[PDB]
Amino acid sequence: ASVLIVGAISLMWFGEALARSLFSIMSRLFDLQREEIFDTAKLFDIALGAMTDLLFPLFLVLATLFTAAMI
Amino acid sequence: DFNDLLTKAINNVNTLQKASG
Amino acid sequence: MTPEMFVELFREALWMVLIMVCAIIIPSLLIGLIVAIFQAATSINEQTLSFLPRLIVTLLALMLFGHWMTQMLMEYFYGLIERLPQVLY
Amino acid sequence: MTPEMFVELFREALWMVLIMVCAIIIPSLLIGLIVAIFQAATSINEQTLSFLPRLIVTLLALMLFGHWMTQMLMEYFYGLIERLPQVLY
Amino acid sequence: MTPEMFVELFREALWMVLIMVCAIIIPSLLIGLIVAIFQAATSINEQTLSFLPRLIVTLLALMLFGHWMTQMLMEYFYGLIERLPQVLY
Amino acid sequence: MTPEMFVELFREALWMVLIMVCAIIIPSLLIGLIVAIFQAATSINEQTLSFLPRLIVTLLALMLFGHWMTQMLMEYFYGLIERLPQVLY
Amino acid sequence: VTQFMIQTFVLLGQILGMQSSLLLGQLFMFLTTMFFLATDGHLKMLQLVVFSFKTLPIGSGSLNAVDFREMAGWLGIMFQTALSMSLSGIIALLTINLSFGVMTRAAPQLNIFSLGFAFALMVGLLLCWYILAGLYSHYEMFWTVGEAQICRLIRL
Amino acid sequence: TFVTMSGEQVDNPEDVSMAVLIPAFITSELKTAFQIGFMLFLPFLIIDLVVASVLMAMGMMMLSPMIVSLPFKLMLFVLVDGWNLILSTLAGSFA
Amino acid sequence: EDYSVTLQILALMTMLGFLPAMVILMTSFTRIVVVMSILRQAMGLQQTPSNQVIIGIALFLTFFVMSPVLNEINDKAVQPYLNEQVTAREAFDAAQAPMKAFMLKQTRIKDLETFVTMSGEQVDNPEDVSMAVLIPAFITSELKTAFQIGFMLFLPFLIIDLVVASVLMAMGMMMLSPMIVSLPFKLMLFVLVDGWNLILSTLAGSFA
Amino acid sequence: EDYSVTLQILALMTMLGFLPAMVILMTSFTRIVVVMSILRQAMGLQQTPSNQVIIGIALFLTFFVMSPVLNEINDKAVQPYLNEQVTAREAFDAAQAPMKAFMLKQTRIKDLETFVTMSGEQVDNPEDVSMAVLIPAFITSELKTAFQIGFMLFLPFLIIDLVVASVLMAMGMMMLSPMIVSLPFKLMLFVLVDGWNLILSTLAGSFA
Amino acid sequence: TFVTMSGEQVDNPEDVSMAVLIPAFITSELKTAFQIGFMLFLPFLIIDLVVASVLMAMGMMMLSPMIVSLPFKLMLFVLVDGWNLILSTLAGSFA
Repeated sequence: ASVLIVGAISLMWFGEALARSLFSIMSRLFDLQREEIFDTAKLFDIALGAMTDLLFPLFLVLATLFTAAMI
Repeated sequence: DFNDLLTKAINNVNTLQKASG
Repeated sequence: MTPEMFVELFREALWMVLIMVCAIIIPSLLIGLIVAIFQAATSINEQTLSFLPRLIVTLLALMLFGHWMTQMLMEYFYGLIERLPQVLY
Repeated sequence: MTPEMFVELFREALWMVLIMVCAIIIPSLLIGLIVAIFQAATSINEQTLSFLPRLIVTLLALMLFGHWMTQMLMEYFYGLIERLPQVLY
Repeated sequence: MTPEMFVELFREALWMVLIMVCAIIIPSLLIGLIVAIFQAATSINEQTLSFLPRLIVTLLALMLFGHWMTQMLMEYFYGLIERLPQVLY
Repeated sequence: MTPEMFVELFREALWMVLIMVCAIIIPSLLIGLIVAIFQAATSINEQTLSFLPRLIVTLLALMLFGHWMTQMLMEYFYGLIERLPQVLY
Repeated sequence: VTQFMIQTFVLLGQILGMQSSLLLGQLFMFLTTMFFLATDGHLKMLQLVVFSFKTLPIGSGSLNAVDFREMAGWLGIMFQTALSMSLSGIIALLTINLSFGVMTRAAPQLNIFSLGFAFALMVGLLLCWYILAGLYSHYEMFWTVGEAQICRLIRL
Repeated sequence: TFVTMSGEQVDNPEDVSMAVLIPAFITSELKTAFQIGFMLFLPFLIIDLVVASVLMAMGMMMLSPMIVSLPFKLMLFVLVDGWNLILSTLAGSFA
Repeated sequence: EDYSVTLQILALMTMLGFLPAMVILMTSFTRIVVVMSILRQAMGLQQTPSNQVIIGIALFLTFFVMSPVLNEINDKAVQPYLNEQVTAREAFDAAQAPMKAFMLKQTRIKDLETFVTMSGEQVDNPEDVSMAVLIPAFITSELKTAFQIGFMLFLPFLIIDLVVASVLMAMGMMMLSPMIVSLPFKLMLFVLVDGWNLILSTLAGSFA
Repeated sequence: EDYSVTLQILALMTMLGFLPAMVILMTSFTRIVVVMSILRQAMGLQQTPSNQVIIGIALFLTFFVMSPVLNEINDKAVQPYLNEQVTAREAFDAAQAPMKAFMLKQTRIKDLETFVTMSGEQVDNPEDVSMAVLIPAFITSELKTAFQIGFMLFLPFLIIDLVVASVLMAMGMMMLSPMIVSLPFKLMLFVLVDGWNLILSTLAGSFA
Repeated sequence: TFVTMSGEQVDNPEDVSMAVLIPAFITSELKTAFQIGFMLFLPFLIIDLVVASVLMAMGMMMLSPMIVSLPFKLMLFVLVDGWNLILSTLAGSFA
């Protein structure tokens, strides 16, 4: 019961930043140039970049879930 | 070759129409 | 083709999928035991704390072995093309 | 066809899948039971832990019985073909 | 078509499927309950441990009830054909 | 006529199907909770156990509410037919 | 343009149905067709095309590139309008399902699976009853947006 | 609408020309037919929603509701004597 | 030498019969539909946008992006032909060239090499290759390009779905399907960023 | 005594009437179409490439791979016929011979064996068999060959699907559907391997 | 069935009228076709059932067995040489 509450509490502040993280990923992956589309290597680099930029905010929220779970 | 087969056929029809007209 | 060619092809994919999945789930499995013995030491019966360490290590495995896995599958796609004339021979 | 002939065909088809499915799952069933006993012996309960051994063993079972499954299926298809003239009359 | 006859055909159809589905599921439901009881007694939490036994008894049930289910389906079709003059006078 | 009257018709129709689906489902929902709480009390963890009990009551509910649901669909059709003058006027 | 509006309501029907753990587009499609007929939408379109003859003569005049891009941008109009109509209901669908999940999460023996299927669909049908209660106002605003686009095409 | 589109000045409805009355007649009859027809559609849509939700209640998400609803759709039409009910109202609808 | 009026009419009606092929094999229709197919598939909606509006939007999008080439055909070919400045044979060639130039701008060198060797012909300049060989190379490049764009469009929706699933699992509720919760979030993030307008810019401008 | 001009025209007009049958049975069209169909179903996309584009690609491919036999017909049966060098009956035989030879190179002896026995004709050499027997044997061989190639291309996509499902099941998120997440990787692998150019090249090289 | 329906007096089957044989012949062909089809359906059904249960054993209840089963369905038809076996049996079914 406590774990889900703190997650909702975390979504109050961390969720807004997570919403910003999702906003940036969609905006970048939608706005592509002619040079970026025709290069396979550049697509994978942005795929890794969007992947890693997601991890940091997601890890913080899940850590906020883990920390309250032990306590 | 085979591509020119259609071109020759159309030209003959055009020539026959041109002479007839 | 021949029944033996199918088994050769079937095993190679089965060996490939086994290697592809094992590289990622091995680190998560070990971390699960490490969290399990930690919860055995403190006698805490919570079962949701272990999700985060597995998820973090799983992404770490994907980042470390991402190029190797993609290259292995890409070369596997080329390999079937190379052996395609042999089957159709 | 006679209803008894239909049940015969139905039974041998269900027997075919039962033999095939058990030969593949029984190795996974035993491994899952072994891991569960080991977890109980060390007083841990991790649901996701007993997945890597089952997946690998099942893949090994599929590779080992590749020729056996193909032989069983090919002979079963021939058996129905050869049993067809008996039915149509 | 009177509404009373429509409900009678609806009920007899639902009664037939209920009899058939219950006769098949019950052997799997009993085995699944037995394995679940066994797991609780020995305090293990494997999930898919109670899948293969359910599949085996379900397939075995279909083999044993093949004659019974076939006869009832044939009887039901014959009954509706014979009941046709009553439906439309 | 006016679009609002069409909304009232469509809300009325959706209201009826809510009554139809509630009469069928609620008997199955109650049995699902009864079995689930019983398993929780007895520490039984068979997830697929509570399927046939829900199916049995669902089929029984259809047979029990056969007359009422008929009377209701037919009268709804007559209600719309007698409401056609609204459209013509 | 007319197909865009109706299919957007079909979009509204299916998003509610998908969120309702579930043909519901047809229910909205039929009702939206009634809205089109009841509001004399067909008469307005006929008035629009005859007005097109006046302000957009047959001889000199055709759709330019900008008209094609404006008409191609109506997919975003669909999702924005469909989400706007269903945002209140979709939040209601999520919060009750999340509330049901957290409230029954105490005992992992119950779970939801098919039991959750029954609960979700009953509430989803009930929410669609609320959606039909206030759908007419959304249609009126949607028609104004669509009609303005049509006049832009005919340069009226 | 049509007298405005035709651009003719007529003070009363009963003096409109036949050139503008014919398109006005079919346009109105199309609206009437669509409104009458889709109301008949509603009871058959009710059956579809009921059976589909029931099938989804048991987790049978792969069974197509349309084949299951088809026998019941036919029964609803024959129980209400549909082929006589629609024609009687259609005949009485005109004036 | 020039085709007679009767023969020119026959050619005109023939191209009208093949008009659906020219849209889906020579213009940008194939890339737009495939990309829009991915967008519908990426979101939880299966048939919700429906096939009719996607084709209709694709047709209008093609007329937008083909407007430069269509106008170039109009000026170079149609105008001299209408004014009887040039004969029908050269007018047809003057109309074919802008289509060939546009297909070259959307193809790859590797694709052309494969088909020119496949046809078993001799050529040294890509600019004067037969249109019969350019068409298969054009669509092959279009399909590969569309998959690239679709893959990039699929990533953000996969990102959202994985986050929601992880959050639900981390909260302990291993019983709730992530799809139902994730669908509004995918739709909300598709609207508040005005996703379709961004897709229009990266699709219409992708040709240039 | 070659066929009269009126009968020669009547025969040629009949062959144009059966042109769809000749393409779909006596040519390489069927194998390419089936392999493309298997590949499309192998991925998560149901009908994203669309049926008209698939047939359009196959029509160009089947024309290129059969250009050698098409030229051989022209150089041995059409040009001598137009130059008044061969009897019309001889020219028809000269056109049929390369077509029969091509179909024999892509047929299986088991297919010939069963159809020859089915027709009940006493023929030994596998070169003087009738077209009535050769065509069903050829189309049967093309279907079987297409299935083998279709299975070959299907395996890598099956590997991705199993890996994604296994990884998701490792994290305990059994409720998450593997198909939605698997699809972008299926597009990913097919595009960095240059699939479209690769498959059409292999299909072109297959007929040999 | 058709002799009693046609109301004719027939002593032996080998002298029935053509008008009473054509409906009977096509009826028997349809029934015989279904029996042969059921024979061929079983091997592919068994593969589908086998792969569906194996996937369910490993706990993945969301992966569709149809996608996984398809490569094996094709292979079974290949290494058995289906397009020669099926056609030979169909031709041999009239002897």
